[PDB]
Amino acid sequence: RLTPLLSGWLDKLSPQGNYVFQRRFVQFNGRSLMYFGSDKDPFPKGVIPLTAIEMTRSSKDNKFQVITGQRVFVFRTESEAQRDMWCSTLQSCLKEQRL
Repeated sequence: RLTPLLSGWLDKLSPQGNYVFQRRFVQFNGRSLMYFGSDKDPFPKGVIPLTAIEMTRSSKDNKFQVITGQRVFVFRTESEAQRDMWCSTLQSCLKEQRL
């Protein structure tokens, strides 16, 4: 039962703002990816359950993409190694779910 904990401030692409990056507090506990407007907020602005994620992949310029059946969620980190850590953690959880 993979239960990592990653949390930190990431930039998240907002399509509702005509595709501009907005600061979010993000947390992945192995069951779901939650993003909050602030780490002080009780409730997240959005939640992606692991069961909804079909793929997570890296992209240019320190981005990773969480891809579901109908949607993509694009996050940007401060460094490449940080992006790798989020992407490979998500990939590992998805590999466990898949197997």
